[PDB]
Amino acid sequence: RSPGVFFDSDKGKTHSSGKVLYNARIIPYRGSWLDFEFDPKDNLFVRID
Amino acid sequence: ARVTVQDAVEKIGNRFDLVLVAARRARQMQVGGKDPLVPEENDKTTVIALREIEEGLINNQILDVRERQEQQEQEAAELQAVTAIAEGR
Amino acid sequence: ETLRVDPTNDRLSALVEIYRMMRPGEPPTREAAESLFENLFFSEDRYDLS
Amino acid sequence: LKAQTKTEEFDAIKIALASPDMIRSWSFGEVKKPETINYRTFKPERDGLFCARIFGPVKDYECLCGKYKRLKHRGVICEKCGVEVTQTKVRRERMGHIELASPTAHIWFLKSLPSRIGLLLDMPLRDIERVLYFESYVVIEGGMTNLERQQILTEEQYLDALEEFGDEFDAKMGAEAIQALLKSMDLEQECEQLREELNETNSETKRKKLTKRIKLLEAFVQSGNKPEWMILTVLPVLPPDLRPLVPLDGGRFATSDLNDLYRRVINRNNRLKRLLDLAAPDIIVRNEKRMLQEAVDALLDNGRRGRAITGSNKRPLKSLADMIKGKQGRFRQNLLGKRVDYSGRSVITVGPYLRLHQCGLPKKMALELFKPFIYGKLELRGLATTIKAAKKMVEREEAVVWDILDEVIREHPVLLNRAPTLHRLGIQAFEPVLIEGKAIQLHPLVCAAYNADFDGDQMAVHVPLTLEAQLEARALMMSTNNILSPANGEPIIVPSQDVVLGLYYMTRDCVNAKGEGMVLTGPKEAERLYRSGLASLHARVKVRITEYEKDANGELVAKTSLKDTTVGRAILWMIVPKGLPYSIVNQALGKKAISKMLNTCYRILGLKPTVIFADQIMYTGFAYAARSGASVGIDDMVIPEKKHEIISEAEAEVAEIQEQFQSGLVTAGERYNKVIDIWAAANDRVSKAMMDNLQTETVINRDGQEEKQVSFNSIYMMADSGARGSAAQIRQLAGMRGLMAKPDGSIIETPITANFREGLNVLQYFISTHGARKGLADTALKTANSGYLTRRLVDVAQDLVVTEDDCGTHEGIMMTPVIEGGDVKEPLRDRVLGRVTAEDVLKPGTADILVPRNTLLHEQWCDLLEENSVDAVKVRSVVSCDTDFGVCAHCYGRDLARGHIINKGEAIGVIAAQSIGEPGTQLTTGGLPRVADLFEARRPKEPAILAEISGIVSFGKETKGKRRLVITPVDGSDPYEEMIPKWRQLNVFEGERVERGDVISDGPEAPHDILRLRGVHAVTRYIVNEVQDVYRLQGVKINDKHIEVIVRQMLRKATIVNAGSSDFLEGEQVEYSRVKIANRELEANGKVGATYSRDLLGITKASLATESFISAASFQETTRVLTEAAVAGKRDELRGLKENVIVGRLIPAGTGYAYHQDRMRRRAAG
Amino acid sequence: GQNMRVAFMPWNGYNFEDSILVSERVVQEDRFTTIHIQELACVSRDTKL
Amino acid sequence: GNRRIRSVGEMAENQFRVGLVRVERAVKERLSLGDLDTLMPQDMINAKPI
Amino acid sequence: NKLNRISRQMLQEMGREPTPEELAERMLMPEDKIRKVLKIAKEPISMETPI
Amino acid sequence: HARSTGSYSLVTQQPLGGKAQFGGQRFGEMEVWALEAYGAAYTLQEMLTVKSDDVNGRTKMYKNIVDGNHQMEPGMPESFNVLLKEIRSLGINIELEDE
Amino acid sequence: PQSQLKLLVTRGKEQGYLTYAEVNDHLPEDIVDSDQIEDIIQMINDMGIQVMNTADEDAAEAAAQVLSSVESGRTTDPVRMYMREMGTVELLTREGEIDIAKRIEDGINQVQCSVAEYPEAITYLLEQYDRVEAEEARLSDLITGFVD
Ligand SMILES: [Mg+2]
Ligand SMILES: [Zn+2]
Ligand SMILES: [Zn+2]
Repeated sequence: RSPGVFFDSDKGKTHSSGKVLYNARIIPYRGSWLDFEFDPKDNLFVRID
Repeated sequence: ARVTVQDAVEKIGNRFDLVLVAARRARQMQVGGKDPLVPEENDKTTVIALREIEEGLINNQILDVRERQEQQEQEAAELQAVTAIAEGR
Repeated sequence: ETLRVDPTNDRLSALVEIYRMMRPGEPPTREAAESLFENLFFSEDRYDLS
Repeated sequence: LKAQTKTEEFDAIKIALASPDMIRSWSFGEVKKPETINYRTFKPERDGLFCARIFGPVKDYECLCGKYKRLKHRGVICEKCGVEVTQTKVRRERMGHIELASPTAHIWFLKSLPSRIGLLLDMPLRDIERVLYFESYVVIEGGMTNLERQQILTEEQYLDALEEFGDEFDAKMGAEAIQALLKSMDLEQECEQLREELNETNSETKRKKLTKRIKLLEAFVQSGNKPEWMILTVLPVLPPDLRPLVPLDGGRFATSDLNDLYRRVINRNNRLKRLLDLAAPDIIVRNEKRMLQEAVDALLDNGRRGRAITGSNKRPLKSLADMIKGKQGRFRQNLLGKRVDYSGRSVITVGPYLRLHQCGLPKKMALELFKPFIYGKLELRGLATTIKAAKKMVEREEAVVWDILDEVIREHPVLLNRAPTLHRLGIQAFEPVLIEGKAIQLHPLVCAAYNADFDGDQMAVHVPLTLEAQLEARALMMSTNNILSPANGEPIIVPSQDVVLGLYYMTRDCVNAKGEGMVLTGPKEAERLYRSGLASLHARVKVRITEYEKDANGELVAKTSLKDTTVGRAILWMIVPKGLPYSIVNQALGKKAISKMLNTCYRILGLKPTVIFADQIMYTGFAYAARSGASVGIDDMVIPEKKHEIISEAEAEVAEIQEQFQSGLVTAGERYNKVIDIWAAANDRVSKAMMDNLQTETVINRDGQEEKQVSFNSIYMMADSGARGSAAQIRQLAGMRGLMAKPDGSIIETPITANFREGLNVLQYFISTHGARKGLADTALKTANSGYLTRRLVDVAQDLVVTEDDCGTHEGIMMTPVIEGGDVKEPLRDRVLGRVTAEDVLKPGTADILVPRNTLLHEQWCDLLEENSVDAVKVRSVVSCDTDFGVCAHCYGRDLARGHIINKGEAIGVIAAQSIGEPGTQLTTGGLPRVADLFEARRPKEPAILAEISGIVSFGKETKGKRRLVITPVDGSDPYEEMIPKWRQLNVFEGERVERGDVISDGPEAPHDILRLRGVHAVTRYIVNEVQDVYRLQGVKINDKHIEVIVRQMLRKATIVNAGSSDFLEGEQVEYSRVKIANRELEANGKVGATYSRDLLGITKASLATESFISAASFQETTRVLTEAAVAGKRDELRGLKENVIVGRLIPAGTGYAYHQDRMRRRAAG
Repeated sequence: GQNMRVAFMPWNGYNFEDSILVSERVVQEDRFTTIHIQELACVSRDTKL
Repeated sequence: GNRRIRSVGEMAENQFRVGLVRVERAVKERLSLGDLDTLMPQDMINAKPI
Repeated sequence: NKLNRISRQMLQEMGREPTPEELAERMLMPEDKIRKVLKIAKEPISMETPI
Repeated sequence: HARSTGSYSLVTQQPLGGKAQFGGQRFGEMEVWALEAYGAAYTLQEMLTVKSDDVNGRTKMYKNIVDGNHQMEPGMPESFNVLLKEIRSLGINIELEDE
Repeated sequence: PQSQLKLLVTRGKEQGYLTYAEVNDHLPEDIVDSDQIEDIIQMINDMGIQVMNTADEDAAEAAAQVLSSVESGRTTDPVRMYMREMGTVELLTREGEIDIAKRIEDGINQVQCSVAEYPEAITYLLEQYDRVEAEEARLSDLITGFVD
């Protein structure tokens, strides 16, 4: 996977709500991963690696 | 060779007991205490025993009777020898 | 709403929570939180997209 | 008579907690030093991890220092170094020990989520750990002052409480505290209190946990185990040979990690002893005790904690629990696999000349394999002076030895096996035929059973050494002894491809040929007419034949007549034995007809005739197929002349709908569906063009103008005969191929117009790529899926084996034809075939018994039932069999490699699972996962709810989360009210009555509901019918039997309702229960017998229940099983397949069934 | 490899599944003959003895 | 477009980089207590790491 | 340890490393010992080492 | 490949090719099921006991094979014995009961 | 407003399945351990498994799981409990060292004086030196030397 920013969905299966979901992921060539992801409550989250 | 054991199975119905009994007989012949009841075609003790099952001249009853007889065949020999062991008194 | 779910208040607090998230079980330090957070995505050493 | 002491043939096994003294019993010395070897003279340092004194001599019958080196001195303990001179093998036996300075928790018992110390003490885990690490004090037997017994305190709290009460109050910390806790505990008193407390307060929450704990306690008491032993005093050390220091090349050594671990434990323990003698402050000695705990824990099970790493190597060192567990899933040596002597393998070839009972064995291979036999015979006849001379002879390969080999090979069978072993036919015994070459020659007719192509598949050979193994191989594993699939009675020896094209080309007719219409005396001069080139192989001819029939009682009747047939069929009749009718060879002879021929031959003439018949069929098949000159050319595949036109018209369609979308007359999705439908229709059009054209297009003349028949075109003959190819594939060759679908699923409109005969342009192919790939992926994966299913299935059955002969129950299931939708998706005769009748059935008129009571229904009988109009037969099954702990042969059925009723002792669970799982590769809601879900009892996604009780129903209350449905039984009360969520559309009529197990809504139904509400037979019918729907939809034959045994295993458990013997809610064996109540219906209490409720368990859950812990320790999680069995002092009596396989003795089934029977009777008796 | 004269027809079952039936002319002509080269080593080491 | 291809050179550069960081740690480690003109960029940098 | 000391300069000083008998000349002892000492000193390889 | 009696592994005694003379074929669980489906116990016992894991059984058998006597005196497989020692090395006491 | 661990549990049950990542973050901030998870996946797995097919019993697989949630501080790893236990002891003052050492001197000199006041402790030394000059012992095994 190429280094950069990547926008995914994970629609369907997540929490079986059909509400889908959305996540962005910053993948460096060398370094820690910066992840951003929503939840069913529409609260934005962030996780390192 | 014996291709199909169907007849041997026919005689003694269990088919596992066929293997067991035929094994006992094949042992009686292999390490020789005894000799075949049917002409040996160069067939090994296995097939000879199976043939003997097919001809109905060998089975658990017969073998047990023969062995029980042999117990007394040897018992009649030592009859003087073991009664000579009265030293236990 | 995200801010409403945010347990922290200021910069230092957030840095403490992040440091505690990355390396839990051990006591946080100001210099440690700053060093870590600056060394993660902002360091020319530990980070490159090229 | 004095029982015994020294080694006999032991029964069962016992497992329990070890005492310090019990541990010291095994130990022949204490290992006081971390040292291993001297570093120069590699001899072991005395009393160390490797020691001659404690464990054993480094060389056989030789003392360490070398004082007594003679084989004479044996029981002598040397004066210089205490070492008894004995074989070095006893260095692989004798154990050792270490005396720990401070108590140490046994990590398996501490953390194995039944934390055993914890739930025995009713003390939470975190408290116990907080104590163990000296992070807080815990009271022990606090007496009467201020405090609970199990209560925990802190530094200040303890100091204060101590200042208040000097005595009559007690507290400790660390391992010593937990030990004192356990030791002080009196189980009896706790029991006495728990029973009363159980009896007093009424609450579910209270007495549930209460009764559970008292049960646990009394179990632990009866175990014989004592709590203290959970805390380690003495630590046993494993024998040195099992953790070798053995050298290597270049002077370097290699050793197990257990030496590193044990070394750590020893060092830290010794340092603890020193620190105790040096009177160190508490802060230090505590740290050393914690370090000791860590060391011991890492030594026992390193899985937990932080996973200490071995010296200089990052990889975590493998501990004892990791030695027992092993890896690669759940595999305990006897499971995953074992290297075996007297064996081999290689690439395989055809060898059509072979008889069905033999296989070509390479010379060299047979030489190397039978080497000991060759030695033995060679020096038996006197060709060799001694065994050494025999070795030297066969090593020289002197010309004589070969003939000797020809002697030892003759009646000595060998075993052949392939890689993907599924059904029992995966291994088959043959008779060795010496071959010049390095390849194994395998009989063609067996290629079906092995699933073995000739594209480079390899096979392995084994040698049946012992006499019993040779006879087992010949009377059971022999090729000719198994001619029938264990899954269903249909012949597995059915001719495959070349042969069937041979018999097809032979038995067949064209309109006009040489010798057309003439007459001949018999098959002899028919063949004589053909071989001379005078008469064509296929020509319409009347010939006199003599067919027999055995229709007289036990007697063959002869008859002869003029039959209208072909030259080829007449020639073929020479092969057909005895009582078979000519009608069987007078057809066109396809793969199915050629199979039913063999089948009827077997159910009429017997085994031997069927065998030799099959052989002759193969030989003539290959022969006439060779003579036929059947080939395949590029012009053999005929493209429809009307193809291009169909293409054009459908292509007019797509643009019509396109113009409609452009004018907005149709929507996007509607347009899509329309176009896709018109193309999907075009495909079928072209297909049914090419099919007709490739089928009947041969137009030839007999004495007239014209006439037309089935084509003699090659590829058609292949596809039609059943040799190879099929209408789908031929469709892909001539007509257009499909409408390939992307990875997603959105099938691409524009199909693949071009076919393989035509050139495929870039795109078309690019798309074909995907569709191919996935296909490769599934056939590869579903392999793994099939395998997994087979594994779960054999795990759920296994030990189930025919045990009794006849249970003698009238109970059974009602067998009728399936009658699905239109006519007969499966007949009655098939379903009832080879099965025993539960009770005598009748003609339409009665006082007439055709099939009396219990009689195995074979071909003739089923045909008699077919004569009469009989619509149904009650049949005994394995699920209803009254026999406890097994199945009676009378109930099971017949089917086997032989047409006779099942033998006593044959293991039917294994073959059931195998027969269910083997075809599972061919399976694709639906599909294989549907089968899995079925056998797993899983409740469906959106299920239907059945009526809980009969009687008029009504909709009660209102909307909160559910709208309650209240039932109203006519006579009975109405306590039953089920809350049904109302957002789901209902079915049941609010103004009408509904029987129990009616549809109160639509959708799938949970089998649990079918079992509970409807019945045992209802649910046992539901499973079998559903899974058989899945299989039969894919064209797979599996007898109801196997699935019925799997079902029997599924419903094995039950939950008690009433009382008078056992506990209320206990899940327990229907066998155990029924045994206890049928025993309780008489004697005992007049009848105190308790009610129960049958329970459906998924296969993977039912497999979880096993009496033998050795068995459970295999496929389940090893640690938890060993611990949970150890605390209970569980005694494994063996009795099962798996455990006896592990322990390495005769299987309690098949040939060994007699042994295990006799022994089982000798045991528990005088 | 080497192209050669091939005939499609069942020959007495010897070609049964995918199996190949080859003329003696082929093995005689030494055309399908392959040459292999194996590297075998001998190690003179040092032991305490 | 979201999939990147590497090759021998790139990976070799990465590994060589790792060797350079593990040698860097050692170089700083020695430059801690170092004397003045005696040691030279030899005694610090080793062969074995790279 | 001394033997490890000697190998330091001569590492890049000799262009590859001092010859197996060379560090032995630096030492005050029989110099044949280099083999044996370098031998026995080696720790055993974990028998569970994956291949 | 073919093997009659070759070398053996030290840790657990099992057939292991050390000379390029190959170790025996691996008899797996599915194969055991195959022997279980057939009524053959002795073939299986000799398969996983005497021919493979029994250190005594293999030689005691070999002598009989060359003597012209086909039998087996199986004893206990070394794997299960090793497992006895491994289980018993813990605080777990495992015993073999009765007679 | 609070109690943590219910929620990953109660959700994991309602969904019927939870990814291996789903439990990790949804776990309370209390138990972060790596080998923690190892047995708790088996815990949730016998009652409604997701390891990304079980026992319908549940019940005690919750009460004990809550017992593991209360068991979630002390991370064990004896390096920790030690570093912390020793971290309590106060640093010594330059004079305090002298205090403690003086106390030592007082104690040891007390026991020495107590030895010197025992007649047998004298007589024994006398007889031992009588053994030394008799070549039944050596000077090094009796005295380490006097003051000198
Ligand atoms: Mg293949
Ligand atoms: Zn000695
Ligand atoms: Zn029955």
